[PDB]
Amino acid sequence: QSYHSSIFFSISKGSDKIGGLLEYLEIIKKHNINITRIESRPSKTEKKDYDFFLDLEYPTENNKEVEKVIKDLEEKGVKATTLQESSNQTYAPWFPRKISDLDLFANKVLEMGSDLTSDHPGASDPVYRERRREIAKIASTYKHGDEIPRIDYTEEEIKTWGVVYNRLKELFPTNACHQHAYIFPLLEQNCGYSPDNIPQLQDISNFLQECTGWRIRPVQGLLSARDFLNGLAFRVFHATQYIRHPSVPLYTPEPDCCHELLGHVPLLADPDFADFSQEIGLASIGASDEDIQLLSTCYWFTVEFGLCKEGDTIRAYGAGILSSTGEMEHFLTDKAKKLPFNPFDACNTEYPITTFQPLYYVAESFQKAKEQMRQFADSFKKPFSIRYNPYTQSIEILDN
Amino acid sequence: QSYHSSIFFSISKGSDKIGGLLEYLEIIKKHNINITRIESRPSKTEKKDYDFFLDLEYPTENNKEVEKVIKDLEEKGVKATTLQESSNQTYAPWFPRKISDLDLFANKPGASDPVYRERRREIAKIASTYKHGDEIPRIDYTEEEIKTWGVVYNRLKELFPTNACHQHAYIFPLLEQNCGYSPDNIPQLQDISNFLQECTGWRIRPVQGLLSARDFLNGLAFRVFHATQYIRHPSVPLYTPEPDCCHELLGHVPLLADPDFADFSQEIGLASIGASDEDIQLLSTCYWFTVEFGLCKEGDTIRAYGAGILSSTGEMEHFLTDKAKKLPFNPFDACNTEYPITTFQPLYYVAESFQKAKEQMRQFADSFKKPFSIRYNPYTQSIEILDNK
Ligand SMILES: O=S(=O)(O)CCN1CCN(CCS(=O)(=O)O)CC1
Ligand SMILES: O=S(=O)(O)CCN1CCN(CCS(=O)(=O)O)CC1
Ligand SMILES: [Fe+3]
Ligand SMILES: [Fe+3]
Repeated sequence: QSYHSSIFFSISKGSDKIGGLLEYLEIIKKHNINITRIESRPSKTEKKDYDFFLDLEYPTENNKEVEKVIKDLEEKGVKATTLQESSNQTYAPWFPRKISDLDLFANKVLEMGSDLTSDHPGASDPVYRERRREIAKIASTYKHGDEIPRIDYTEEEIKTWGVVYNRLKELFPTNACHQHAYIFPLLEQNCGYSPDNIPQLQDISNFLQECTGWRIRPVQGLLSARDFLNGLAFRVFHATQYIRHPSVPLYTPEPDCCHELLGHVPLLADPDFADFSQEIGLASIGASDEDIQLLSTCYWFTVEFGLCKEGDTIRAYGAGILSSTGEMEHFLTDKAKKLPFNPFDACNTEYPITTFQPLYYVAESFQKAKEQMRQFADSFKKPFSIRYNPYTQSIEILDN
Repeated sequence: QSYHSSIFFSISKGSDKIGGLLEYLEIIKKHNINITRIESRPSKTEKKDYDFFLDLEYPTENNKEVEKVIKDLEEKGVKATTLQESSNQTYAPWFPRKISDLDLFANKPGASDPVYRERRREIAKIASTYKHGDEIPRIDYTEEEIKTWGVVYNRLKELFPTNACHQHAYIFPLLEQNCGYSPDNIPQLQDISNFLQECTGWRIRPVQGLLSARDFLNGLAFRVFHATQYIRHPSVPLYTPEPDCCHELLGHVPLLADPDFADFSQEIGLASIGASDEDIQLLSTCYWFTVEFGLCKEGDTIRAYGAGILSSTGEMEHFLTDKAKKLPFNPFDACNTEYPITTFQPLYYVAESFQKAKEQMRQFADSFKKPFSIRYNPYTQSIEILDNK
């Protein structure tokens, strides 16, 4: 594995330091074995300035080489700011800058890829293990700009999907929030949602891009929370392509395609939910490890297991609920507590990952949850503020 | 050659007619080979409504079969609005709705040199393979072509600092540093597109066939610039009317990296989306007196931002002369001003600022008759159609 650092600085058009700076950069472009990219762009905050971006990768954490680069660079008369992937707090946390920089995550999957747990129903199924390998390879080799490869799903795989699909769809009209009921016929009409067929990520991605500008990247398995959440800042949802083992169709701890496509996807075609999800993403950009953990908890209690109130009734929008017959049939009962959602209240709350939730949070609306997440993000100590530019598909850094 | 039609209609959630509607749509999809696409989306106005889009393609103009489809469709209980590519005015003008639809445009002094004419065909062939989503194919330029680029480059670079608007001087070193701009090498469109995308969201497509004014201007609405890759004949010194790659890359491209200019250019494109033929002509002429031959005001000086000035030494010399008339840019004045294409311009229009020109264009285009309100959504990168007319 590798650790990324980024160095950035600005210089005004017409500075007599530009000539020497460019010479210095050409040198390290050729001779520095950790430099991966050097780019310059118009400043987004000062019309007469240029921004420079230096990206590096190092084999070890806290690699003292970057200090050498900073020193050399500042001898050319510019003031560098450095971001780094690290457990240390020497520099503020690194983040991907460009939507295409999500390619860096491609081979960073923690678990639930082609390495299964011994109690996994398919752990000793040689055909299933080979399949998981095959499908994982696709995510590992996927690049921004590519079409997502279509999977030729087998008859057994399609059968498992159908069992899940048919069980869940009976419960949606009575248990899901109305945005789900609004969006679902469009998925049938445009993305091939049906019991007889597993929808392809590329079709879903195209549909979401045109609705809310969200898009899908295939992923091997679980990413780290920072990486997954950072992807959300770009309105990019990482989704798996494999399906759960046929022997246990009504439950799995893994985010298989049933969970992604039936739980996560529909709400992303709703503009307010889409903005809310991106807000969570933006909050994570360059956030401390502590705050990432708070954001994961907020995500759990909203995107994964959130409830909405409609009149006197409670409905589910959380993906973990919408994709589980158990959970759908649990939340409506008085067997679980409900509280109004508030990131300052919810972020500290504990939760089980191997049972139904004993506590759910109810959001008033996705617009209010968005505004609430922005208050939360602002309460973080961040070295700078950030801003998404949909035209350039890029994070812009702002002072203070 | 193909004539595209589009049929739009809306239907409410929980309508009684949806079932039969969907059935009808699935049958014609299967059995009508002229139906290329049928799609439905959330409405941009009524939160409870669905928008439907039917795309059709026929070999001839004003195909009577469209009417038949409108009829059967409207029998299922919806009110259809039809747009069409046609020289007639039975239907309002068709337009591309997403960036990939620009694929539909694709098929559509010493030039009497057989080698050079064979070369032009070859470059067109290499370009002809491009479709949205691809990398723009690179051109392996010949030794002579690169030599010609070098002469034009070095000459024009001598004049820019004293004659070009400040945005051009600002961006050019970035083109040098990130896109390989130099006199020794011709930059490839794919590198330029990537850089533009990362500055202002603008993209390049290679020119395949030559584009109608409607098609080219419609491209601008998606912040897509069509650019040619061929290089001028050597017998062309500076033809001082030569829309080759030198003109695209040294003239048009640098300004597209300026955020305000990039918005102004797209504004012209938006105005063109679904505009009548006579309104398209107004916009082409506005485009000529701005994007191609416009001047800017810099303090007490006049400078050039027009690509046709920036890529012509003769034009750059000519605009500052007193015999060249200058006027403040006003689209109502500029839009029906006649102009020469094979001589220097006797008249130039001067823009105060690109944000002002953008606002002027939007005001200019506000009364254009259209069946729909048109707008651009930066998150979806698509045209939103509002049925509020
Ligand atoms: O419906 S679509 O998904 O196509 C675009 C929805 N759009 C997203 C961006 N926000 C403002 C961003 S912010 O200023 O609140 O950060 C307005 C609503
Ligand atoms: O592409 S860039 O990131 O460089 C700037 C994109 N540009 C910014 C300014 N807004 C003005 C909307 S309005 O002022 O007309 O309402 C249009 C989009
Ligand atoms: Fe999930
Ligand atoms: Fe031109």
